[PDB]
Amino acid sequence: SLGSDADSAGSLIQPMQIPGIIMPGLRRLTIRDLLAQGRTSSNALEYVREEVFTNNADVVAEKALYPESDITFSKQTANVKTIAHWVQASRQVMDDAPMLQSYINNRLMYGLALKEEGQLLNGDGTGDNLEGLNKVATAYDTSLNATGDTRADIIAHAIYQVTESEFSASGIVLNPRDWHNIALLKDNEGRYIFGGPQAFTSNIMWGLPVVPTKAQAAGTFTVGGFDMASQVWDRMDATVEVSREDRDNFVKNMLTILCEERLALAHYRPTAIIKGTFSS
Amino acid sequence: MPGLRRLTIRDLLAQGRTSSNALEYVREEVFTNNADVVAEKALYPESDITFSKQTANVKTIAHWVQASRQVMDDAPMLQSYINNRLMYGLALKEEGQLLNGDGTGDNLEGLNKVATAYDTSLNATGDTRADIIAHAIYQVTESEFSASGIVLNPRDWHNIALLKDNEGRYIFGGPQAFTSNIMWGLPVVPTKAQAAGTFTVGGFDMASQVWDRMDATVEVSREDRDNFVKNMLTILCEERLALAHYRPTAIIKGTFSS
Amino acid sequence: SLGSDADSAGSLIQPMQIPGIIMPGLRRLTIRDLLAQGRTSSNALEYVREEVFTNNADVVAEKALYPESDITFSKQTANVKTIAHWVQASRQVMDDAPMLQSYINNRLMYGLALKEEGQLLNGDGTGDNLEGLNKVATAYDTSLNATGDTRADIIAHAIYQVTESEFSASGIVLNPRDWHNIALLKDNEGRYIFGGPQAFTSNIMWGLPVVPTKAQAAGTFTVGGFDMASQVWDRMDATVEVSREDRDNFVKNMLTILCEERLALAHYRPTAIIKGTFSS
Amino acid sequence: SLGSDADSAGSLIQPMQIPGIIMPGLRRLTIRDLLAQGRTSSNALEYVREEVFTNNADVVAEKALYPESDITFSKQTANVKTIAHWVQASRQVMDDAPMLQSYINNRLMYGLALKEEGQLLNGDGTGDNLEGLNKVATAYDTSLNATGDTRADIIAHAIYQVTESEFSASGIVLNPRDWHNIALLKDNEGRYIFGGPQAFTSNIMWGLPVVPTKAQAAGTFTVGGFDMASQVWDRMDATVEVSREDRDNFVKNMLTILCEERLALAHYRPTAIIKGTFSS
Amino acid sequence: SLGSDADSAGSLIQPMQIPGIIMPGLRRLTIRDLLAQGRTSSNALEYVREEVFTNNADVVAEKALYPESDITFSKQTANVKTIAHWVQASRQVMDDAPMLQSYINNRLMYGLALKEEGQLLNGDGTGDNLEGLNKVATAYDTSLNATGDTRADIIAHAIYQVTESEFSASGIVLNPRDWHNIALLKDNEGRYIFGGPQAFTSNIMWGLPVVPTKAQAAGTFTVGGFDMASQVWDRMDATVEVSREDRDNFVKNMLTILCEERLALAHYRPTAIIKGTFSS
Amino acid sequence: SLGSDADSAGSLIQPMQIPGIIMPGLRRLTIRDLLAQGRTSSNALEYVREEVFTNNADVVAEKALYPESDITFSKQTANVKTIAHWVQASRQVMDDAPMLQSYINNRLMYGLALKEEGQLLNGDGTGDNLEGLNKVATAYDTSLNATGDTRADIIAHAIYQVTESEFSASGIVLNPRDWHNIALLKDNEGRYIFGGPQAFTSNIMWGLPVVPTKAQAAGTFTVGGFDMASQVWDRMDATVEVSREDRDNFVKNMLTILCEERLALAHYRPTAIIKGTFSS
Amino acid sequence: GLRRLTIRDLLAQGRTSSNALEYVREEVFTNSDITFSKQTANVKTIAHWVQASRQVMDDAPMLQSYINNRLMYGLALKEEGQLLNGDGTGDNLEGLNKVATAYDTSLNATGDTRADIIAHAIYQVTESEFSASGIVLNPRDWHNIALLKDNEGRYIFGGPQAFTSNIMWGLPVVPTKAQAAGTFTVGGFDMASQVWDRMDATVEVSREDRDNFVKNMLTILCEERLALAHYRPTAIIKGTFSS
Repeated sequence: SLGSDADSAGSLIQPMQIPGIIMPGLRRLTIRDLLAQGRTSSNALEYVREEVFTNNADVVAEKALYPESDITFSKQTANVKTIAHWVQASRQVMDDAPMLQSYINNRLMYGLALKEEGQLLNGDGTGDNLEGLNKVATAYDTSLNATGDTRADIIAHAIYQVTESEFSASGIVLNPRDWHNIALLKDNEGRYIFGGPQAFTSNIMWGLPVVPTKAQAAGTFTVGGFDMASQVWDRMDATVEVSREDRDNFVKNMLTILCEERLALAHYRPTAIIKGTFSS
Repeated sequence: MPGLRRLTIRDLLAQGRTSSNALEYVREEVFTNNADVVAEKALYPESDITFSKQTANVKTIAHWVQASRQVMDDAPMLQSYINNRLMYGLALKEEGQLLNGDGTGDNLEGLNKVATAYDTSLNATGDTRADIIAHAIYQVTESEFSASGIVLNPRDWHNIALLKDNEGRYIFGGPQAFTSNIMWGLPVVPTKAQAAGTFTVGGFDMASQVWDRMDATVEVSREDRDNFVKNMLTILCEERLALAHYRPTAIIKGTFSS
Repeated sequence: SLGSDADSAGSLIQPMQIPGIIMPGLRRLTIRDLLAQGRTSSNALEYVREEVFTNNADVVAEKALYPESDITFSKQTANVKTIAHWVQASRQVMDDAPMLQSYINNRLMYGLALKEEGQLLNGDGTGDNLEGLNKVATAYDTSLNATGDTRADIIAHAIYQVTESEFSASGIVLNPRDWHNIALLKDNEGRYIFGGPQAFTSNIMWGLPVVPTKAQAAGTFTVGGFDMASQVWDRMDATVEVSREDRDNFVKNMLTILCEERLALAHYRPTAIIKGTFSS
Repeated sequence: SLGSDADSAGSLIQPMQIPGIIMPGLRRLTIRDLLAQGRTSSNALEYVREEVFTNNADVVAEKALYPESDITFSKQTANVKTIAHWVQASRQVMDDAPMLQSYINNRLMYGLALKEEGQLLNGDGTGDNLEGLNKVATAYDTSLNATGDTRADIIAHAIYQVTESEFSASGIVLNPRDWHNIALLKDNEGRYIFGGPQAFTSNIMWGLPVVPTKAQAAGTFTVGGFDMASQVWDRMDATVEVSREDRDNFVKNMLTILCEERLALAHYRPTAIIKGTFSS
Repeated sequence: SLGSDADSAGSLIQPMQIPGIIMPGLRRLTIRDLLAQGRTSSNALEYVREEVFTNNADVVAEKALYPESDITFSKQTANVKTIAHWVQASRQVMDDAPMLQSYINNRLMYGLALKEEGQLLNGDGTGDNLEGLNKVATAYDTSLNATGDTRADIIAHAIYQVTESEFSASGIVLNPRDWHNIALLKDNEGRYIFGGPQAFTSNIMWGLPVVPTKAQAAGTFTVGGFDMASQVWDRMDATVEVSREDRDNFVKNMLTILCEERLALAHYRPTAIIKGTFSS
Repeated sequence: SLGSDADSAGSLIQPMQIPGIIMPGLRRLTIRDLLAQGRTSSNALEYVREEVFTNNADVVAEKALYPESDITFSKQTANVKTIAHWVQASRQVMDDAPMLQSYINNRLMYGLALKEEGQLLNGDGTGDNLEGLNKVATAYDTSLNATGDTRADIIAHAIYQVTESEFSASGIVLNPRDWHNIALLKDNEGRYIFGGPQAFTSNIMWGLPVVPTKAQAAGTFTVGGFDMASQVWDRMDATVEVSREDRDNFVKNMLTILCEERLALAHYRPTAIIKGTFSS
Repeated sequence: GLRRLTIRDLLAQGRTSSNALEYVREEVFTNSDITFSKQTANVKTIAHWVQASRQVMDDAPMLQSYINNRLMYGLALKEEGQLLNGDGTGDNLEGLNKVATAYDTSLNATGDTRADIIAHAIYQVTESEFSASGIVLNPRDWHNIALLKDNEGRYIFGGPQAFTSNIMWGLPVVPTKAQAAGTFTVGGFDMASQVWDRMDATVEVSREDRDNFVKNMLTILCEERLALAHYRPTAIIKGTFSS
């Protein structure tokens, strides 16, 4: 009998290829689009912020000596760092896969922009590592915690701590898993606070937009007025340049694709940022 | 005239028509992302990528019945009925594979087979059955994709839409009204195919696609084997399918602890 | 003294007559309106219903033996039964009272059609009786019950068991006293479940029409796809024919009135019908 | 000193007369306005109701005898009773008080019209006394009362009992006090069933009009389709006449004021009326 | 050193005067504006009310003697009382502070009008004291208080008792403090009955306007149809006169100020007014 | 390797200067904008308020002795005080940083105005300190506390205390932290009083606006009709003068900047302002 | 094809467009009330396959003409094989020996022969209020009948000169091989039980049935579906040869 196995027939019917490739899960970048964008052209940035304001204004009695108040200033600096990575491949492949080139670019960008968001959130500040939000951010005041408070109360408590800097909040950042267990909070009767199975609710909390990014650690969180509390300064937009002559690539018939970018983070009002830790 | 109902699964996935023996597609396997911070005049990080040629074969499903040609030609009304029964019966098994496909031999790679295991550590103390399904919807997000639908054993879904709070009220609408087939804004399809006690969730809308080679068609034959001699009639109902799994990470399978 | 007493002049005044006749509560006709209506011209018609479907459809390889599926069919016979009753009356009264017969006629239809429903529901199926729905219907799955269930919870379960026959549930049948009690249901907090204490909810439950007929025995319920499952076949419509000449009627100057009809109940799918008993 | 005391100068001035007599609470006339009103000119009314319909419709056997059904007719009667009363007074006072007569008239009418309701409700039926509703009304079925039922739950049951007779219930009657205690029911939660303290609830219950009248004794209720269950026939509308020459009146120089009214209460369908006692 | 001390030169600058006297709070007069008003010019008022109406109206048999009914009336009086007070001051303060009498005049009118309510409400009725409302008000029916009743639950009962008179209530008067503890009531869950903390509740209860007045003793309350319950008659509006020659005022160069008013309260229908006291 | 460390070549790139200075959190002032304002020209204010009104207007019998009523007036004074502070800086720095001057001026104002608010509330009222709103405010009635009351109940209770002067409360003042916990109040079921987490809660309570200010010490609160309870008087607006010859400034090359303001607070009706403390 | 006598021709021939039909029949007797018995009559089918080589079939067009007729006859032979003897299953039919009335032996006389006993069976046709029609026997038995003589050696039917065909006592005779040796049946068929034809005797060929283009074996099938209706079981009588 004429089957379809390699043994007999079947070596004629070629499987119809599916146009293009299957790109994996693309994390929704948001952190960048949260802070103010800046366009620099130098190596570093120097700014000045009022450090200590010793106010002694008081009720001075008649014909007496007035109070002497003092003020302090500091020069906080923000250095420019660089993020990038390269991937060398065979030119033999590139010539056969036309759309491969334009693809790899769409990847390295995501791959880079990912670590971009990664640093921004938790920058060590150690040497080359940037100084992320969860580094400078003022710690959550444990005093605000009361008897029997849901994880939701804590967040609300945080939003307040922001107001202690006379500045209004802009958004809330959490680990998707944590935010999940929150949307499922139930009252003493049974009903859901946000949900109610028949339909699902949006990512809003106390009028403030919620942003659940996997970049955030499981247990930690952040709240503040990002759209005015800090600014990201771009030196060089994410560019992708290719080289056919890179070192011994000419002799090996290979292209060395590169994707670089120069950034710099600035922390104006650190008092408007809060980093806490969920207890359980 | 016999009527049917909704509750479709084939409609839940991407439907495309083919005309070949199989489908060759490529997917990004292991992406070695090493992008990081780099000191001045230092050597940059090297990253790499991996690909695979995942193939999905075109299998065939069908069945037949041998009846008396006499009863058929004398009462042609029964003809159309029998046909519609097989069409319905086959379609039931169409889902049979899609859900629990052995993946081995001739059985297709069922969703449950390819599905990523449910996270056991998510179930908290004092959770209901709905709380679980909810957890699953999140598991999908771990793939960076929006969940599309939900599939469960009819008996299970039944005892679910009937849950009540401490006050006593019904969660999915009071008895005065009907109980819509939706959860958290997501459609739901209860089928016997799904085993009692198990469940499935994912972004079927674009996580996996079904490829139809030959639509379910029924054709009869007067002549065949015995037939002519035993004045029999062989009715056949066939359908050539092929299932492909693009993003397996976007599908979960678990079990209730009740 | 001249009074209105029968002894005195009270024999002169005649009480004012009131037209028409006070016809007792006319029950609302249902059931028959739920089933499919068909007409015949025979004494009976043998139908066939799908007994056992043996599905065996499975995947197969090339040069493979296709699977065989079997479907068992139960041959059932639908008999045409006859219902009626006669009334012997004085032909003298008929002449003295015009629209009397016009009344008696429209009175027997109700009397007859009453048993019409009385059979279709609780048909004994014993010889001269009809194979009633409850007699045919499959029993309720006592296993579907769960701790804490209410009366409503049960009916809900039934609607599901209908789906097991691969058929859409049509309506619900109950004894008024039961249905009434059901509507007046309360939660663990207090308030009513249907409409409220100010509005009596309509006859709709779980999105399906509810039919309360005294015909349905108390503590018994029936559910299914009536508008598609079983069909009723009419041989002779409800007709009334009278005759002065008959037995000794002509001699006693009597007139016997007759009202009859010929029905036939079909059951294409019992699985799609459930009957259970309310536990108290 | 001169004071307003009688023993002083007080007897000089006179108090300012206040035009108008102080009529007590004019009880809101109801019931009659509810019941279907008619009009006759005789002294009695006769109607006919189907007493007993002996239905025997059943399935028929092969070549056998048929069922014999029978019916009963009763000539229920309703007499025309007379209600009235008279007041006797001095013809002297009448001339010294113009508006007096015009007042008495407006009183006797209300006085008579009051006893009118009084009969329609609790009519002894004792010969002369009219056959009140509560007399003919079908007793409430006790076996309908469930466990843990509110006073409202009962009335709800009552409604149905009318439907058990195949009729349109339309109207509720009870002692104002009872209605009050009812409209103030609270759930195990606390909230008021018929609207919070914000506003007083309307006299609507279960989509049915509510009529709280003092006529109805405490712990007694009535339900039905009064707008069709019974009809009141008027023979003599309430009129007022006076005679100065009546017997003694002339010589005693008096005057007699008369106020008569010939009524007749008909009870077509008693089955459509219910009366019960409250479980206190 | 030349400061503003007393021992220094500070005793030169005179502080800026603030024209206008600081008149304390003014209790919003209400009572008087509630009930109907009018005026007379005599010493008392004699109105006529229907005392007893023996309605013996009943059913009468033919050729029988109709029932005899009788009526009764009683002339009720209403005495005109006087209320006032005087203030004695020196003319030395008057000529030196012109804008004084102009003040006191507009202060005594208030002072008097204040005690005006004091009588209208808790009117003793003994001796020359005016017969207030609470005194004449029909007692409260304690036989209405059920088990587990709220304070507002009681007031509701009162409103009903107005129907006992066959009239409609048009107001509810209570001590502000009591009313406060009422509006702040909550169910067995916590939710406020009169509205969530967001917005304050209006002075409405059971569709009837609420009137909080300090004139009402704490724990006491009143309900009725004032606009048709009782009318106030004025003999002389609030007047203010002064005398320098009053008694020994001349030989003391003092001045006596008077502020009198002649009132008279009449209670037409007392049955439509209820007074009571809270349990706690 | 020609890098940009510092010793290599980093000494060539000058950091991009960030225009302007980062000013800390700017506390939104409120208190001052709550009271009526008006300028003066003296150094003290005198007002006269009716202390005790001994009213005795009672009912008087005919030809009797009228009641004597007395009145009292007090001369309450209000002193003006001065608040300020100075800053000593190098004349060199000034000439090197232009905008500095304009900044300091704009910073001293806020610095001063801060204590302005700080005094108006917690004014010791002792030696030179102004008689702050709290020091004057009538103490809260401990008797207005019901069983199981939340902080939310108390605030409402306070509003009533204001009504004990016949005035309306203009607003509510308290420490932000305290108000925070209040906004997060839950009922016995566990739900939120002001708003579900999905939504945001406004800053109003019982129709009255709420004003949170750090100035208010934690655990304290104030309520009343401020708009006309007290008035602020400005002798001299907040101005800023500068001297280059202050003391030894011409020898040390220093420049002294001063920011002063002459304020005077008056308290008309104290009985319309309440202060209290939470006992949680 | 001149044929002989067909048992099929002995019954009234009608037509139908159904799969069956409910009839009515008599059973018990009394004279003057009678009794009945009512039931249905189902339609079955008859035929037989003929596996032959297409090779020779196309070598002669006029060949299939004969092949066809050879089957048309074999069809009738199998037809009469079940008409007399039928189980009553979905394949078989309700046979005559099932709806027959055994011979009343008491109608015998002393000094009778085989020729007398068959005429005795004719009288039993009278006790059904009907007339006689046909006679059926085994060819071998009938052969003995025609060759019968008396004690002296003389024929009954007469010499060879006197002879028409298959008749006896003015009634037709159909000696079929279907009737067992020593068995016989009689009745008034022309008016007793009749037959209705749904589909006439039509043949339909197939180049497909298991082995066709596998061996060039084209199988021919001569089919026909009819229906036998029984009205009077008393008008039928079956017996045996006692000697």
